[PDB]
Amino acid sequence: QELSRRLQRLYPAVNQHETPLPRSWSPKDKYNYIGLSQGNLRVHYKGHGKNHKDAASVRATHPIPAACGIYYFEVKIVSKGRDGYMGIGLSAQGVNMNRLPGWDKHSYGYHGDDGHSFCSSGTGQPYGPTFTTGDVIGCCVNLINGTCFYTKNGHSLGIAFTDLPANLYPTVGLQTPGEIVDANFGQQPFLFDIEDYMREWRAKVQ
Repeated sequence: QELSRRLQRLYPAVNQHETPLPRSWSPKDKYNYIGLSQGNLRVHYKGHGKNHKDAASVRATHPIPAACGIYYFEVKIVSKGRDGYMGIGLSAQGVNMNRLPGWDKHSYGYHGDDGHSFCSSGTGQPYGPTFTTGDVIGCCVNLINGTCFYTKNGHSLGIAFTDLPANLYPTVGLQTPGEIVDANFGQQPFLFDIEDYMREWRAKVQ
């Protein structure tokens, strides 16, 4: 399997038997307005999406193991759908899936339509560019420091969150009809050179 070899390469300190890595979205752990396809890697919004009370998220199958040191995943925007109310980020296991990532306690999100970050809060802060159909958004979590930065189309955007709690799950949320996103948990090469980033972080850490 190219997948297991890739993941062993990226995260050699991880005991995938004690703490398996997220490899796809959970077929269970999602709100009913979310549909899945393509081996649980594609996420479709299928609610009415009238307003933010129709937001809907999905969590990956497992939380990010601490021993990753630095973890990384990428999401491609297949379609913005109607409004592109799409959130990408991290959620703890108890987080309500009837919300976009970042709105609730222990939830962290970067949203496409405003480019704002949401740090366990219903109110966004200016963070990055907007994103839409065709864009690739990555999420890089530093488990050692408890920090997270995002990437857009291969380019890093700076730390969005600090003081992150342990055991967070990769999460995406959608809101409007037509919204579709694809996830890469390591199945294929990332746009962002994450291995080189890990070398640079070790090189520059103070």
